[PDB]
Parts: sequence; C-alpha cells; structure tokens
Amino acid sequence: NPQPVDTSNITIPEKLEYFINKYAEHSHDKWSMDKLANGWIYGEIYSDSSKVQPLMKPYKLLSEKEKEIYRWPIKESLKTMLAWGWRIERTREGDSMALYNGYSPRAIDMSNVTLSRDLHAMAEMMAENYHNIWAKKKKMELESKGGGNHPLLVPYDTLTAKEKAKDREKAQDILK
Amino acid sequence: RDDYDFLMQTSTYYYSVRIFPGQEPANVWVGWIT
Amino acid sequence: PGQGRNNNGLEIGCVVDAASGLLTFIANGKELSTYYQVEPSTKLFPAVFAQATSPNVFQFELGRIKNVMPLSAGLFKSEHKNPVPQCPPRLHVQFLS
Repeated sequence: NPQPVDTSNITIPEKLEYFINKYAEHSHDKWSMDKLANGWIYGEIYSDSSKVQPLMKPYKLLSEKEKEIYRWPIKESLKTMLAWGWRIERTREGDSMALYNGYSPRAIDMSNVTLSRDLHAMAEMMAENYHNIWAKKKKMELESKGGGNHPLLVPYDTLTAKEKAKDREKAQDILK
Repeated sequence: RDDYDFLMQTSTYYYSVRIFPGQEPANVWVGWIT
Repeated sequence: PGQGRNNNGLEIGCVVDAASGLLTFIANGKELSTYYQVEPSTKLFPAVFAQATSPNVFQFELGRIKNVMPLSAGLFKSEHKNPVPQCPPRLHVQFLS
C-alpha cells in the first residue's frame, strides 16, 4: 500500500531558491543535450515532428511557465527530503560559489563525482519513497481502469535492479 | 608559430596534466620531485 | 573561477627553465604566483600526487606551449634538438609503494 511521505504541510525555504534555480538550469541543459543527441535544432516555432524546439534557448529566456515545468518536481523532491528533516546546510564553499556567481550544451558530467556510503543509504531510501510516489499515481490510474496488478506494482524491495536504476539515478543526480 | 631559433636555443621544458572532470582539484597536486 | 573545471580542461602546466633553474606553473593560460628556484645540477622528476575521487584521475600530457621545448627533448639526449613531442617506451609512470 504505497505511503508517500506527505510534505504539503511543510513550506519551502528561501535558502533553497538559488539551488532550485540552478538545478532547473542543469535539468534544462540536460534536456538540451538530450534533444541535440536526438538531433533537435532550435527554432522560433515549436514542431515536434520537425525536430525543432525554441527551448534550447537558455532556461532564463524560457518563460516562467515553461520554467515551472522543471521547477515543480525539484521543489516537490526537495520538500520530500526536507520532511524527514535532513539538515541541508550551505557550507563556506557553497556560499563561496554563490558569490563566485541553441547555446553550446554545457553541463557537468555527473557520473564522475561519487556520493558516499551514507549518502548512498540516503539515495536508496529516497528511491524507495520515490518509487512510492510513482506507485501511488500508478494505483490511482489503476482504479481508473478498474483492476489488475501492474507488473512493476510490486514493492521497491521486490523490484529488481533495472527498474530501480531510474530511481537511483534520479536520486544520485540530485544528491550530486 | 614558434620561432625556430629561440625554440632551438632555449633550455625550457614543459609538460601539462589534465585533471579529468569529477576529480577534486584540491585532492591533486602537480609539480616536480627529486 | 571555481567549480567549473569539469566543463573542460583544468590543464595545469609545469614550466622548467634548465638554464636558469626557475620553475613556473601556468593554469588555463595564466602564470600562477607560485615559483621555485632550484640549485644547479638538480634532477627533477615530473610528479603528480592525487587522491582519486573519480574512475578517471589526471592525465600526463607531453605537449609543448609556444616557445618551449617539449619534455622529450630534455629527457632524451638523442632528441635534444627534436621539437616534436615524443613518448618513447622508456618513459613510464611510476608510483610509490
């Protein structure tokens, strides 16, 4: 019985606004690389068939509604993390990089940097709760069709490596 | 274009190291040892 | 500049002047403040010390910058006047153990 950690009562802080902006930027760059790898090209008018998209212009030039598309999952994920209360502190080098602060696709190659032992426990239990949210929506739309066990509806532990890889990589990307 | 005469007469030597993405630069030291 | 070395490069250049004994370091095209003056007849080994946080950690490059003899010319007596960079089989990476 999927039981996502409810975070609507919790409120998003000011301190994470820059992080939300920069992670939305990174997601926008990763989307740009994905589309350029598919072969997409920038254009003033959007046409999915003709491989054309204005949104390879920078995330800042993206309109706020298109920005919120990336923002809302990031805000929800970070709120869900913050419900457990994980003390996420900006260190001296964090506020240091702060004061330090189609285009050529430039985003950090995230496979190279590695989370720790304890951060991997962090990310695995994220992916548990996180698949839990996915299974909640899957079960709701399941009652919509009226019944039948979904092949991946089994719990997170019952899931094997391949279907859990998507959730691991989302969690480890966000932690990295 | 490097000047051939100065390049020939000079005794200055060079090597470079490329710190790959994802490796912490603070963890890497570059130089010479005896 | 900061975090943005994983974009590309982070090439740290080591420049040695055998005639003068002056050791200078360049980083992304700028001369670093650090400089060392060594005694005459000092034998200096190219060395990089790194604590690895990635599967791919650092890469020796034997290239030559403007107006500077590459490393192979200084290392090998036969190639003392050869401007082309070289990595003969004798040269190899050694690690402390």
